[PDB]
Amino acid sequence: QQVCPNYVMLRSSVTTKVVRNVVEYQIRTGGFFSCLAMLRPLQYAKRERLLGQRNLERISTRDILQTRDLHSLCMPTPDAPMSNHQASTMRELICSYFKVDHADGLKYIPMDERYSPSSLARLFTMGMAGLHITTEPSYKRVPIMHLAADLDCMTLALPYMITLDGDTVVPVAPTLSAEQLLDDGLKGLACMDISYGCESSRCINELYCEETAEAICVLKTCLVLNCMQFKLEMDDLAHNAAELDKIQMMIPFSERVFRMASSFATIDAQCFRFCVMMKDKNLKIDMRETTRLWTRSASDDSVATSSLSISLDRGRWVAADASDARLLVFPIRV
Amino acid sequence: GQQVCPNYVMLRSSVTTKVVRNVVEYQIRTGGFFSCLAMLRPLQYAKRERLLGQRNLERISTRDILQTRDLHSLCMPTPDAPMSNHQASTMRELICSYFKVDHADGLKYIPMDERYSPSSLARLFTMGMAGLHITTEPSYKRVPIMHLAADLDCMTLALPYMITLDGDTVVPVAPTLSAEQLLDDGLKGLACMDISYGCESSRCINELYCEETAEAICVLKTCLVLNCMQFKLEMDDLAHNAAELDKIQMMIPFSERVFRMASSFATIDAQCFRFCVMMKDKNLKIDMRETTRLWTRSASDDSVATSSLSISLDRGRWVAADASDARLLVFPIRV
Ligand SMILES: C[C@H](CCC(=O)NCC(=O)O)[C@H]1CC[C@H]2[C@@H]3[C@H](O)C[C@@H]4C[C@H](O)CC[C@]4(C)[C@H]3C[C@H](O)[C@]12C
Ligand SMILES: C[C@H](CCC(=O)NCC(=O)O)[C@H]1CC[C@H]2[C@@H]3[C@H](O)C[C@@H]4C[C@H](O)CC[C@]4(C)[C@H]3C[C@H](O)[C@]12C
Ligand SMILES: C[C@H](CCC(=O)NCC(=O)O)[C@H]1CC[C@H]2[C@@H]3[C@H](O)C[C@@H]4C[C@H](O)CC[C@]4(C)[C@H]3C[C@H](O)[C@]12C
Ligand SMILES: C[C@H](CCC(=O)NCC(=O)O)[C@H]1CC[C@H]2[C@@H]3[C@H](O)C[C@@H]4C[C@H](O)CC[C@]4(C)[C@H]3C[C@H](O)[C@]12C
Repeated sequence: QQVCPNYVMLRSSVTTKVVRNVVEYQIRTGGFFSCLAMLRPLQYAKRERLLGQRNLERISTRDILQTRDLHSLCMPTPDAPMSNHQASTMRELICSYFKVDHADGLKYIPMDERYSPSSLARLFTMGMAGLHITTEPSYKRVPIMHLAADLDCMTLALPYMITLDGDTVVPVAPTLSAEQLLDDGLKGLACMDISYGCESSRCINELYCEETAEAICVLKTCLVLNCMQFKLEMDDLAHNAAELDKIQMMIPFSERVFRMASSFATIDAQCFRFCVMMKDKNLKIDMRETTRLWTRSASDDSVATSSLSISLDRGRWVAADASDARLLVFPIRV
Repeated sequence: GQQVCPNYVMLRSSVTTKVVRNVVEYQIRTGGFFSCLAMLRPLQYAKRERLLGQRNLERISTRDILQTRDLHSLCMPTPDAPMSNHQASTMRELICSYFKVDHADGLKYIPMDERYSPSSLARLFTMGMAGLHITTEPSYKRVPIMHLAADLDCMTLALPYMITLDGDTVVPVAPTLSAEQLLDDGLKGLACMDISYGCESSRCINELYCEETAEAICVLKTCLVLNCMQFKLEMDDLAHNAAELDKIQMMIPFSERVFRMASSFATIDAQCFRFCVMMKDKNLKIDMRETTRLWTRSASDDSVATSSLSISLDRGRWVAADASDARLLVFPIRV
């Protein structure tokens, strides 16, 4: 069974199975783990770089042109949620990294100023791996970022926000939203850090350098973009009876959505409050009830996060009150 | 464990004899060999070293001990280990061309002696393809990462071999020249070599040829040729090295390893071809001391008759066989 087929992150494939008169739900969320694998760019493109330029040509000529086809082309996706945040600065960021001009930079972000954040993230991630998806359906070779080769030995990644405790960098809880990091000239990304690991621990800002500075910022942006794509599909799924009613009584799907939102719970305030609530209800909530938690999570009043002191322990992001642990975030695979 | 050839790169080994049920069992480790062939996948060769900062090199350089293992890490000429003089002139100007570095300190890789360590050279060029330039001073400098090195980093198996034309059709041909004789004539003899990479998906390295990737193809082939030369140089020296050979003289398990090692270059080097052929004839049950007598005959065209041997490529394996018998089976190299 297909769940959310016209969606980049929420595209799923569930398989109901009856064994010994006990039902078992096995969920597959390939689009999500495909988009998070952008955190290791060389691995994201390691198989596609050998398919050849032919790959793109076949997708473009097909008349159906579904969202999965348009995502592979790093193009705006009709029939799927899109955004407008800092589209002006997003387009000139394409033109800066790829050294391409304005006229056909509009072909990624049109005059509508609407783009698919994950389709944008795919474009920039492939560029860091050395492949530039062009306006025409072609692969063009661009310089491979050193940072992308540095990080390709890592298997675990943990983004989080930081602040100063007096000459010491300490984790701070997400107060802004991920979208609000794309403005002010992307200068809000300096307060984000991804801790890569091999399970040895290496923070991405520890590797900061004049040579690697550009690669650091793009990689952070792609994570922010994948977070926006996630919010946009989570927001749209709520107002989508067609798909939500299909998974309405699949409680196993709540752990997956929680697992997914957990990825951004350290950098997005809405995903922070959303995951907190579901840990309170012990993650045993039917899908339809889950999205009311997603919809309340949009209000600063929904959970009391001010009294929550967070600490970083053994590659896990702990958010906990003195009484008990409220939320454990685990590093995302690849 | 017990150390074998500790002042060598490709042949550095560590053996541990263990007696179980009053039966002795030998466990052999040849780290230097599999470290040098891992250069066939450059990004993987440097995937762990790129995280260590330049301070690493300084710690090894400041040491006055200056052993061969230390000097290999510095991509420097190695005293106390065999070195070569073949096309040293063109090897140095190839350093200066790829790294855009000048002549004066290009001599510091290949001195006025014109002696160099082929594996130290292979390490220098392999690290460059992974984006890191080992400098004359102990420092890591960032150089453009070769696209080809990223292309090949999904592959797990590699099989070098020599090629020829069958009338508009590329066919495998047996090694008639030595690997060294592929570094001369401006390195134009490498156009007859091909490496079939695979994921066991099969991709020949010349299928990926392009103006953008042309340099990367040639450097990767050269490093394989260089690692083969390093192997010959240590194999030649081991024969006249009683100190080490007598320690492992009766270790028949060591014969499979040397055969497994020489098999890697048996497809592009004529000497390694005849050497591996011989040991397959004696069913690979040869004591180490006798093995290196076979290695010494292998240097002569007359030792085995290879002219009647038609070679073919079967499911990613290099078959050399005629009549009704498989004379040599070469398997793809891991990583
Ligand atoms: C954490 C502090 C700011 C003080 C603070 O805690 N405010 C949080 C807040 O903005 O609310 C910031 C400001 C200057 C930053 C550095 C500079 O921008 C330079 C450089 C930029 C790099 O993107 C990440 C490393 C770092 C050293 C940055 C680390 C860190 O990002 C710093 C040292
Ligand atoms: C932070 C990185 C890298 C900076 C650098 O080269 N190192 C400086 C250092 O190490 O001191 C830069 C590279 C190109 C920049 C972008 C481009 O110039 C285009 C555009 C320019 C605007 O003034 C600010 C937004 C932004 C998207 C820029 C954001 C950000 O400013 C980028 C993505
Ligand atoms: C095998 C044939 C030559 C016929 C032959 O067998 N003569 C051997 C001989 O020279 O004695 C050569 C000539 C043209 C070569 C190609 C061109 O030089 C272009 C290009 C050059 C690259 O170095 C390796 C790949 C290849 C496609 C080459 C593959 C292969 O190297 C070819 C197709
Ligand atoms: C074959 C490759 C790549 C050629 C290329 O850019 N593509 C051409 C194409 O695709 O037609 C070149 C790049 C630099 C060359 C070397 C440098 O020029 C230095 C030096 C120059 C000598 O004339 C011949 C030996 C060699 C080592 C050269 C061997 C070989 O000639 C190299 C290693």
